[PDB]
Amino acid sequence: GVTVKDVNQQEFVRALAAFLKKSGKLKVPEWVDTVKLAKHKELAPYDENWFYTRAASTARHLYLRGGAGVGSMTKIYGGRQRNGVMPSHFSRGSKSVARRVLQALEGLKMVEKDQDGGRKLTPQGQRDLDRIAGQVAAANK
Amino acid sequence: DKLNNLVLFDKATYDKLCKEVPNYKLITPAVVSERLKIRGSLARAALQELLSKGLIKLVSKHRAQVIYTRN
Amino acid sequence: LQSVQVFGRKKTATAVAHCKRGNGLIKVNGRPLEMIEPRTLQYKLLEPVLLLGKERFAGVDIRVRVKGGGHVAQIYAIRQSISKALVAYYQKYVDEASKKEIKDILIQYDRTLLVADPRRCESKKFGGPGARARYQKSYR
Amino acid sequence: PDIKLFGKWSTDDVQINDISLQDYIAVKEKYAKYLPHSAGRYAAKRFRKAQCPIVERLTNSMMMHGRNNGKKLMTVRIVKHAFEIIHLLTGENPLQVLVNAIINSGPREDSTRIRRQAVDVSPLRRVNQAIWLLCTGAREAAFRNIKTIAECLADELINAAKGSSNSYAIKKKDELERVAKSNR
Amino acid sequence: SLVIPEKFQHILRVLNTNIDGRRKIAFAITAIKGVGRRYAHVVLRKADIDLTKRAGELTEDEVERVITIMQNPRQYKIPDWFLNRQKDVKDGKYSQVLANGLDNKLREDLERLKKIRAHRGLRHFWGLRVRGQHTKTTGR
Amino acid sequence: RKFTYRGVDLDQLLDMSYEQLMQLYSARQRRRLNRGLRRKQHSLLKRLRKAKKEAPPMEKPEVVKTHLRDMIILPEMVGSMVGVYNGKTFNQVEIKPEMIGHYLGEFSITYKPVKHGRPGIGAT
Amino acid sequence: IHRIRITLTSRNVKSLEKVCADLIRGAKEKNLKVKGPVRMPTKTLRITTRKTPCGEGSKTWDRFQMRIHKRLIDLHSPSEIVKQITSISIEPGVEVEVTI
Amino acid sequence: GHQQLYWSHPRKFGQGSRSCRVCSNRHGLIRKYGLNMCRQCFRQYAKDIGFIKLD
RNA sequence: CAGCCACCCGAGAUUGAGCAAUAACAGGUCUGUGAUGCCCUUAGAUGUCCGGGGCUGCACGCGCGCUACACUGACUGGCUCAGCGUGUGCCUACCCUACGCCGGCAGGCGCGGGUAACCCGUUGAACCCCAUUCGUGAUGGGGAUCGGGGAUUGCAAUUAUUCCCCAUGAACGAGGAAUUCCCAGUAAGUGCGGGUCAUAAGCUUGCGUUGAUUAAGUCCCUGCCCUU
RNA sequence: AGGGCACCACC
Ligand SMILES: [K+]
Ligand SMILES: [K+]
Ligand SMILES: [K+]
Ligand SMILES: [K+]
Ligand SMILES: [K+]
Ligand SMILES: [K+]
Ligand SMILES: [Mg+2]
Ligand SMILES: [Mg+2]
Ligand SMILES: [Mg+2]
Ligand SMILES: [Mg+2]
Ligand SMILES: [Mg+2]
Ligand SMILES: [Mg+2]
Ligand SMILES: [Mg+2]
Ligand SMILES: [Mg+2]
Ligand SMILES: [Mg+2]
Ligand SMILES: [Mg+2]
Ligand SMILES: [Zn+2]
Repeated sequence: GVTVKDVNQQEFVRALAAFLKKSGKLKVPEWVDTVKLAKHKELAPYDENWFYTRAASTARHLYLRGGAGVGSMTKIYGGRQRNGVMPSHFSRGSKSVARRVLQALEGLKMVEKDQDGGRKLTPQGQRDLDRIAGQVAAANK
Repeated sequence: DKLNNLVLFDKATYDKLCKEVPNYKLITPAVVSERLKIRGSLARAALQELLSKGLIKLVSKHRAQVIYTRN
Repeated sequence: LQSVQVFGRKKTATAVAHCKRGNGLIKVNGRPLEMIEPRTLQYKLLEPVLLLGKERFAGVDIRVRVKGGGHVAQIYAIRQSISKALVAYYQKYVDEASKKEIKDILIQYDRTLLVADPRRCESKKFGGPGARARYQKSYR
Repeated sequence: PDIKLFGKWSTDDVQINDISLQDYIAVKEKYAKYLPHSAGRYAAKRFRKAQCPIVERLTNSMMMHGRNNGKKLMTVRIVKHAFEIIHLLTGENPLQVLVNAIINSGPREDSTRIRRQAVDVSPLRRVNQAIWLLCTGAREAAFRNIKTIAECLADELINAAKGSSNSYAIKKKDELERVAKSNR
Repeated sequence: SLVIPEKFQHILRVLNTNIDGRRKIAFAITAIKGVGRRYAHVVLRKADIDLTKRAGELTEDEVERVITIMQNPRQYKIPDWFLNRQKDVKDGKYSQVLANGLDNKLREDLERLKKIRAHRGLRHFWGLRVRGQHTKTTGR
Repeated sequence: RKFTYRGVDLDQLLDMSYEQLMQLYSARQRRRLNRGLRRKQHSLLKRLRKAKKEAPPMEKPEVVKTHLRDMIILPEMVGSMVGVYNGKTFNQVEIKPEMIGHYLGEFSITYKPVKHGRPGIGAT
Repeated sequence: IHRIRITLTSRNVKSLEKVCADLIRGAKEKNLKVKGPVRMPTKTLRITTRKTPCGEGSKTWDRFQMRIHKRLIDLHSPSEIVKQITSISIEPGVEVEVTI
Repeated sequence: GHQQLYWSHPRKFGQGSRSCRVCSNRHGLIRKYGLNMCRQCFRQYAKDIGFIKLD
C-alpha cells in the first residue's frame, strides 16, 4: 500500500502532471500561452505545459488539505515581489489561473465543491492520486 | 580582454571534446568551458551528451554544481 | 497498551513524538523520516537511529507531529523529540540499564539530543535596527 | 558504527602531523560527526571553539560576505561538493587534504606593530587565520568567474595542502612571515 | 546537434537592427526597440518557434514569420493589453511600435505636449523631471 | 490633416454624448465623467456657452475667468477663452482641440521657472 | 437546567482570581456541576510613543501597556440560583457577563 | 448664501476631520483602541486610563 | 578575608528591559493643552470660514536611508516552515476578510463569518530547500528615466496619490580622505505586524526566521573619573 | 606625575 505522503512530492507532481496531460480531458484556457502566473513574476512560465503541472500541484494540495478556495490557492502560489529600488514584499498568485485550474479539475470529476466552502477531492480523485503515488514508489524501487 | 566563447561546437572543438574530455579526473561544465573556450550552456549540453553515450560517469548532480568523472 | 508522548523544542519549533509498542515505524507528520525537508540535514534526523541501531527502534512505532519555528529548528526539534521519546519509553517499560546505556550514547554524541537549547530571540530596542545594533551616528 | 562525514569520508585515517595544532584541529573520535551543522554554542566561552569540528569551522567561515550571511545550508552544500571534487582530483581523504591545508596555511610568526616587532602566533590563532585565509582565497577566486565556488574552494584547499604558491593562503602566510622576519 | 550548422548566421538584420545570432532567439530579438522579454516570448510562442535554438539557427522562413507576427500582433491573437501603443491619441488604433516607429512616436508625443504648452511638455522642454519627483537633491 | 481624437473628428466629438466620450477618454477622465460633473463645472460650461453665443462673428469670445483648475477639457470647450487661476493670476488660455482630455490647470503654471543666482554665504 | 456561562474580565490578576475562587466556592457550596475557570490568553494592549512633547533630544520612547485577563466558568444550574451566586460581593475592576 | 458656504468643505476624512478629545489639537494623534488623544495628552493621562510602564 | 578561575550536577552557573540620587544647562518645547505673565493684533482682523496656489519649486553642498554592482547569482517551476499583533469606531464618514462567479492584472459583483483562543487563520511569509534556463558579456546583473493604456481612494489626482500592463533600459564592475555600529540566538540576511492611514512606507516601533567571524584584553587613540 | 573605566574608545 502506497499513499501520497509516502513518496517524493516533486516526483509525484511530475507524474501526476504527465498523467493529466496523457488523459487529455483537462480543459485548458485559450490564454495559457500569453499570461504570467502572478503580478510578481517577470516572465511567463518556461514550461509550455505549465497548466498541467499547476493542476497536478493543486490536486496534491487539495489531497493534503481540503476546503481550499481560490484565495487559499493564490496564497499558496504567492511569492516575493521585487519592487525596483524599493523593498520586496509578499504577493499573491493569479486568481483567474487558480479558478480555472479548480474548474478544470472539477470537470475531470476529481474535485468537488466542499460543503463549508472551497474545493476538495472526490473519492475518484483520491484514488487516482494514490495510484499515481503507487506508480512513483514502484518506479523508485 | 573579454573572452569570446562558442555557443556551438566547431569540428576541431567537438573532436577535442570527444577525445580529451572523457580522460579528465574532474569533469565539470566550468572546467570544460575554461579548457575548450565554450559557454556554460554548451558545456552542460556536451557533458549530458557524453553521459548519455556512456563516455563519462556521473559523480553528483545538483542545481548549482554537477560533477562528472572518467570511467 | 504501552506508549509515551515526549516533546522536543528548538526556538519556537515544538515536536511531540508519540512512541508506542510497534514494529519499527517512524513518521513525521505522516511522512517517512527520509522524506522530511530540507534533505541537506537528513543525517540530523537519522542520528538517533544511526547511533542506537535499528534494533532499539524495532519494537516501537514513533509518530512525530511538529509545528512552529522554521525548517532547521523543526529538524532539531524532531531529532530531540525522537531521542527523548525512546529514552522515556525505555525507562518506563524496560529496565533502567537499557535506558542508561542509550542515554549515555546520545549524551556522548550530542547533548542537544536530550537537553533543549534555551536560546531565544532577543527583543529589539529603540534607537537601532535590532537588539544590539544602533542607528548610524553623525556629528557634522 | 563508524561515523563518516556526509556518509562518505572516514576520520580514522586522518593524521595531524604538527603536534602544536593537534589540540586545536577537532577532526576525529569524539569530533567525528555526520554533518558540519551542529548548532552548538562554541562561542559561549573562550577556547571552546577548539572543540568545534574543523569542517564546521570551515563551513561557518564560508558565510561571507553579507549577502551570504546565515546561509549555512548553502555553505554545507558547498563544502560537500568541494570535498567530492577534492576526492576526484587527488584520490585522498578530503579531511586529510583540509587538515594539511590548514597546517600549511597557519602562520607561525607575525608582527605586532607596537615600528613593528616580531611575535609568535598561538596555535588557536594559527588555525583561525588558516581557515580565514583559505575561505578568503576561495571567495576571491570565485567572484566574477564562471568557476563555481565549490571548485574554487577545492582548488584552494588542494594547493594549500601541497604547499604550492598558487594558493592565496600560502602567499599571504609567506608575506606575513617575511614581514615578521624583517621586523625581527 | 551541438555542431554549428553551415547556415548559422553570426549577425542578422531585422527592422534595421543588428541581432546577435549567438544569443538565444527570445533574448536576441529583444535588441529591437519596442520588443521586451515578455513580448518576444509571446511572439515566439505564437510563431511556434522552439525557444531553445539560437538566433542564427533560425531559417529564413522562420525569421520572416517571426517578423510578420511581430509587426502584426493583433492578427495573431496577441491581446490589446500586451501592446505598448494602445488606443493611440490620434488614430485610436492598437499597435506595437518598433524601432524607428517607437522613436517617432516618442518625438510626436513630446512635440504635441510642447505645442499645446502643457506642463509636462514644458518640463520636457526645460529638461527637468516630469513625474513629480523632488529635484532638490537628486538628478544632478 | 484635420484634427482627430482617437480617430474621431471634432464635429463627431461635439455630436457625441458624455457616455460616448467616456469610451474615447483615458481612464482618469472616464472615471471623472462617470462620477459626474458638479454645479461649479456646469456653471463654467454655461458661462462658456454664453460667451460663445455672444461672441461676434469671426471674433474670439470674451475671456471667462475661473478657479477650476481640475476641469476636464470637453470638446464643447474648444475655442473658448478661459482665464485659469494659478493661485495669484488668471492666465489666459485659448482651448485648442489637442487640449481635449487635459486639465485646465495643466496650462496655467503655478510657479516661476527657476533661474539660479550665485550661492550664498556657506552652502559649501 | 440551563447552561450558564460566566465571563469575567479584569486588569488585575489577583482580584480576578479572588472573584473566580469565590464564585467556584459558592457553586460548590450550592452543589453544582461547575467547569473550572478556563483562562483565555492574556491580551496586551501596547502604545509606544516618544517621550518628548517637542521633537528635540535623543529619541527615547515610552512603552505603555495594559493587560486584560479573561476567565470562563460553566455552570448547570437554574437562572435564579446563578443570579444568587453572582449576587456575592464583586471586587472593583472585575466585569462579569452572564449568558444563558 | 453664507449658510451654504460656511463650513461647507467636506471633513469626512483626513487630519482636518480628527482632533484630540482633550485639547482639540490635530497633531500627533493616537487613534488606536479608539483613544483619539494627542500623544502629549496621552502621556499626561496614561496612568489614569490604565496604561503602565512594565517594560 | 572579600572574592577570582576551572570543573561536576543542572533547564539555567552574567537573558533582556523598566525604574533611577545630589547639583546643574539661560539645552528643547509658549506650534500639545480651556498651562501661563507681559507685549502685539482685534472688523479693510494676525479671529474665523471659503476658493486657488505653496510647503514638493533646482547650477550646488551636507546628513539618515533604500536598491545594487551579480553565478555563494538572476529567472521559471516545484516543495516546505513562524511570531508579535490588529480588526465594524460618541462626535466619526473610514473595519478584518473566508467562499462563489467575472477579468490576463490591478480590480469588479454576489454571498457569508467575526465586537474575536470562536471568523480571516492550521495566520500555506520571505530568505532557505529541490529542479530549470542563462554563462562572465553593463549580460536574462541593475532598474533610474520616460511613452502609451487600464483600475481604485477621494468632493477634487495636473506639479504624475496609490496600484496594474506593455514598452524604454541610465549610473553602478565593490567605492578617496574620513567615519558608524556591534560580541551570542548577537552582527548580518529575510520577510511579517503596529503607528501614520479616505488613499499609504524607501520611516519608525515591534515580531519571528536563517545564523556567524573575532575577543575574554588594554589605556595606544577618543573621552570620562580619581590621587598627588 | 601616577592610577582606573567604556565597542556612543581602541585592539
Ligand atoms: K563563480
Ligand atoms: K509647552
Ligand atoms: K505666551
Ligand atoms: K500658547
Ligand atoms: K509643529
Ligand atoms: K499634539
Ligand atoms: Mg510562495
Ligand atoms: Mg535582526
Ligand atoms: Mg527591446
Ligand atoms: Mg535657550
Ligand atoms: Mg517640507
Ligand atoms: Mg533583473
Ligand atoms: Mg542590460
Ligand atoms: Mg515620520
Ligand atoms: Mg566614535
Ligand atoms: Mg578598528
Ligand atoms: Zn491633546
